[PDB]
Amino acid sequence: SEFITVARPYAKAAFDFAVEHQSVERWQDMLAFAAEVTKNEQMAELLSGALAPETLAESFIAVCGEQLDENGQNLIRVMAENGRLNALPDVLEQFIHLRAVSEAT
Repeated sequence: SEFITVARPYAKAAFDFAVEHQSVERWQDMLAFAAEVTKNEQMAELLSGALAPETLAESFIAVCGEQLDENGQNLIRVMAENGRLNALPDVLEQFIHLRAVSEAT
């Protein structure tokens, strides 16, 4: 039950500025740590709250840690607002490929 179609643009838009802001190297952890915590059962429990997007989004920013880019924190919210916060790995996988792409072209 993946949602790469939703992560395609989420990871793409975040990767663009990540390259312009030279954060790609540091952002790499932000995506990994973001996908690492979302894979935790308890994280899914908080993510699949009673129809509460701000609960899973804000709780994620707090559980993920303040070490998040302004686009990274907003990305989690935008993912929560659209009910796609669980698609953190879809964005991570797309980012890994996007990163490998820019390194070659």
